Amino acid sequence: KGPAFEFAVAMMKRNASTVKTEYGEFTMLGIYDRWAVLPRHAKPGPTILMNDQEVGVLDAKELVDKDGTNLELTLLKLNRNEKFRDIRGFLAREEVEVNEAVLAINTSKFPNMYIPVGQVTDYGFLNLGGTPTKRMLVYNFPTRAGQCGGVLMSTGKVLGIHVGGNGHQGFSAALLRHYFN
Ligand SMILES: *[C@@H](CC(=O)OCC)[C@H](C[C@@H]1CCNC1=O)NC(=O)[C@H](CC#C)n1cccc(NC(=O)c2cc(C)on2)c1=O
Ligand SMILES: O=P([O-])([O-])O
Ligand SMILES: O=P([O-])([O-])O
Ligand SMILES: [N+]
Ligand SMILES: [N+]
Repeated sequence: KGPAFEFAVAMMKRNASTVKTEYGEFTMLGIYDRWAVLPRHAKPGPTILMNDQEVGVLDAKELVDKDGTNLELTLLKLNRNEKFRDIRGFLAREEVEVNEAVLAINTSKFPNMYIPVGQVTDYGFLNLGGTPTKRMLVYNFPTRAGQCGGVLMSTGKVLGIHVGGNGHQGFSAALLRHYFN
C-alpha cells in the first residue's frame, strides 16, 4: 500500500484543488494546460470557486460514450494563467483494475485525507442516481457525501474520479486518456 500513498500525496499536492459550484464542494484534479475534471453532478456554471477564488469557466464537456451513455464526468477549461502539470501519461487507455488503491480527498470537510480502499474492479454498467452510466470502477469502503471528485490512484496510475456510492460501496468514473486531446 505504501508506494500508492507516496504517489497519491505527491499527485494531490501538484495537481488537485478544492472547488465549490452551486451544487456542492468537490475535489478537482487538473489534467493538463487549463483542463480539469469534475463529477458531472457538480454542474459547473460560468464561474467556479477554486481554492476560495472565483475562476471563469471557458468550456465544459459532459462526457458520454459513442451511443450517448453517461460517463458521469465533466471536463472544464479554466480561465487562468497557471497551467496544470500534464498528467495525461498517468491515465490509462482502458479501465484499470488493481489489488490495492488509494482514494484521495481534499475539501473543507475532508482536508487532505487518503483512504486505502482495497481492490478496484471494472464493474461497468450501473444505474447511478437514476441515470444509466458506464465505465464504473467499484471498491468497498465506508463511503460519505463530500468525497466526490476524489482521486482514485495506485502506484504510478490515476484510475478514476469518485462519483457515487451507497453504504459500503463506492464507484469511480474511469479516467481515460482519450477523453483529452
Ligand atoms: C458525492 C457528491 C456529494 O457529496 O453529493 C452530496 C449529495 C456523492 C458520494 C456518494 C454519497 C453516498 N456515498 C457516496 O459515495 N455522490 C452522490 O451522491 C451521487 C451523485 C450523483 C449522480 N449519487 C446520487 C444519487 C444516488 C447515488 N448512488 C447510487 O445510485 C448507487 C447505486 C449503487 C449500486 O450504489 N450507489 C449517488 O452516488
Ligand atoms: O485558483 P486560481 O485563483 O486561478 O489560482
Ligand atoms: O465510446 P467512446 O466515444 O469511445 O467513449
Ligand atoms: N451550477
Ligand atoms: N496535510
